[PDB]
Formats: sequence, structure tokens, C-alpha cells
Amino acid sequence: FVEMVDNLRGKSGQGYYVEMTVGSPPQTLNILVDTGSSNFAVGAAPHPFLHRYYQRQLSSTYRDLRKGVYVPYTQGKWEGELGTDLVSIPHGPNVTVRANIAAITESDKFFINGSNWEGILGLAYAEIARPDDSLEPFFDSLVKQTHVPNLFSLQLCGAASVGGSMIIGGIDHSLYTGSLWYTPIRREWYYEVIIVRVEINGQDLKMDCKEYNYDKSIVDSGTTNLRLPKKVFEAAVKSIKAASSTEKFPDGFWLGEQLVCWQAGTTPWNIFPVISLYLMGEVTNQSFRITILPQQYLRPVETSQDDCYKFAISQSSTGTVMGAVIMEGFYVVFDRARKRIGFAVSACHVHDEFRTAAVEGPFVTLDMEDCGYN
Ligand SMILES: CCCN(CCC)C(=O)c1cccc(C(=O)N[C@@H](Cc2ccccc2)[C@H](O)CNCc2cccc(OC)c2)c1
Repeated sequence: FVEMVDNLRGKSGQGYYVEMTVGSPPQTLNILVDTGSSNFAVGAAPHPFLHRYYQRQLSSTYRDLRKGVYVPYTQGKWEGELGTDLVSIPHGPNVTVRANIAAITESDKFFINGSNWEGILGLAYAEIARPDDSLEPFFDSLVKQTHVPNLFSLQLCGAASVGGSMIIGGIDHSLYTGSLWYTPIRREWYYEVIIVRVEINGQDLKMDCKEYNYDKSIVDSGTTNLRLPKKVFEAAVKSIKAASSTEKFPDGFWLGEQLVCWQAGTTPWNIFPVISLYLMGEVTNQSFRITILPQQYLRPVETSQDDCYKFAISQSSTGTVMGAVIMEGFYVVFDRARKRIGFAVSACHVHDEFRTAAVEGPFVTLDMEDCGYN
């Protein structure tokens, strides 16, 4: 689908956006791609951080729906006015749909100063769409009204600016190597999945696997880090710290709280451990794993003029989150038509000489559904 190849742009830590058009004639907006939420919301007022915004007065195709919406994310908040209008995606499929659109009229800590997107495309399921599930997420409208197959895939790169591909309706083998392995979407709300084993440098964390998914493990392009649940994080960092005892760092650093720096020619990569998450496979008692490097969890922050990095694993309280730390390692297929998410080694994932991100199977794991949570 070389039409859609390379249709995602971004800057480090400001997410990935796609161009879309809204209303007739078409207003062009840069919309953040987010599998972590389910609302298509766009700036409709001249906030000073925005390059552009939706002007509903300019579109003959606009239809108020005389309802207001609040949408609070973990990080952020916006208030809006619900309507509908016609939505195309220049470098996606060649269609045009009547999608719901929240017109953002008030926001706090939502938009990012210096960024180049003006909206957010929530690609997850109605069950978390605000204000309630009657509000039909864009992708559901897209499928319900076109013949575009019920799936999309994401190749998030990031070599300053990043890039990538959102293939809508399909998959493109030029974007990955090896085979796609698939883990079932456990519930259609977020893209929730189950992690059944966690390894650092090949060494199990001998932990009840129910912790790994407490109370959720989810796939979120709208998030930067790998977010391990509090106790698994406490324990994850414990072995990460211990495998990388070679060198010393402040304890705050691991809690996020301050960069750490090195030489512009060699950093100690071969000195932090690869991380492996085993994920529920498609078959009774079969799992597989995805393995990331530190060229994923140690990401640059652009006093400094040396090849430097931040620690990108952090704690949470609404689950595990496989943000871009994970996603940038892999080509990820959101197979909604089959209640399942596929991972394959990404063609662009940034590695080194020795190691590499991998996707491997099958493995034998008993009692995978007990790793879940109710
Ligand atoms: C995305 C680029 C960098 N950012 C945003 C800057 C703060 C992050 O790395 C980040 C960090 C923490 C949390 C979030 C976040 O809340 N992401 C949501 C999408 C988003 C919002 C604002 C700006 C950019 C991206 C994402 O939807 C969270 N998924 C969980 C969730 C919680 C509550 C309600 C939900 O759906 C209604 C979803 C993003």
C-alpha cells in the first residue's frame, strides 16, 4: 500500500500524527494516532499552541448534535461539542466517511506547545468512548460505511522528527521481517492483552503473572513509555538495576527523575539487559515473546552535547501500557476483524551490532487465562 507508507510524522515525545481532512471543502488537520482512547477530538478554537483548528462555520457538511463532551485521559483533559461531518485521510484509503467529531473548546494540559498536531484519533473501542458507548468511534464508522477491511497496522519508527506508517485496511510485508505472531484481544474496550511471562536478560522474574496485567495490560500509541504496574515495576527495575550493576546511577533516574549522560561515540548499551514479555498465543497453552533492547527504553532528550538518553520504563495504576517504547521495536497489527494483535520485528526498529528486537515462538505456558484479571 505504498500510498500509506510513511504517512505518519512526529517529534520525540510528542506522539505520531496523520494528515486528515474534515468538512466540505476539506480542512486539513494533523491528528495524533492513539490506540489508547476512542474519541476523535479536534481543536475547534484558536488556542495559541495550535497551527490550525476546525472551523465548523466553513463546512456545509457539519451537523451539530447538541451534546457536550468531557474527555479526561490519565495525562490531560478536554471539553468539547459533539457533531458529525465528512472525514477523509489523504494518504490512507481513498474514501470519505461521516464520522463523529468532538469540537474542542476548552483544554488543560492536553495540547503540547511546540507540537504539530491539532487533534486525536482514538482507535480503540466504543466501550471507552466518551461520553458513552453510543458514540461510534471513527474506525467503526469507517468500516461500517466502506468496504475497508476491519483492521489497521502501525509501524512506529523515530529515526527532531520521527516517522512511520499507518496502513489502513491492511498489512504491508515491506514493513517487517520474519513472521507476525498474534495475541488475542482479551476485551474490546482498550486493546487489552495478557502478558504471561517477563524476562530480563533471559532471566525470569519468577513473579505471579497476574501482576504483569494488574489491572490491565494494553497497547497504546498515545503514550511514550513502557508502563509496568507498580509492583512488577518495583521488581522489574530491581533486576534491570542488578543486571546493569557494571555502572552506578541515581535512584531518582529509574523513577524517571533526571537525564543521565555519556560519550558521543560509545554509550554502554551492552550493559543494559534486553527485556522480553511473553504474550498469550492463539492456542491453548501456546505463548510467544517480543524482545526489546535499550535503544527502545533508553531514548534521547534532544547542558548537553553528548550522545545521551532517558529511562523510559515507569510505574502505573490503570495497568501495563505498551507505549512507543515497545511499539517502535515492532510492526503491530490491530486485527479487529479477529479479536487479536500481531507483532513482527519492525523493518525500521533501530538496533546495534550484536543484539536486535525479536518476536519468537511458540512456547509452552500453562494457565494463560489465569494471568488475566476480573
Ligand atoms: C503521546 C506523546 C507524549 N505523551 C503526552 C504528553 C504528556 C505521553 O507520553 C503520555 C504520557 C502519559 C499519558 C499519556 C496519555 O494519557 N495518553 C492518551 C493519549 C494522549 C493524550 C494527550 C496527549 C497525547 C496523547 C491515551 O489515550 C491514554 N490511554 C489511557 C486512557 C486513560 C483514560 C481515558 C482513556 O480513553 C478515554 C484512555 C500520554
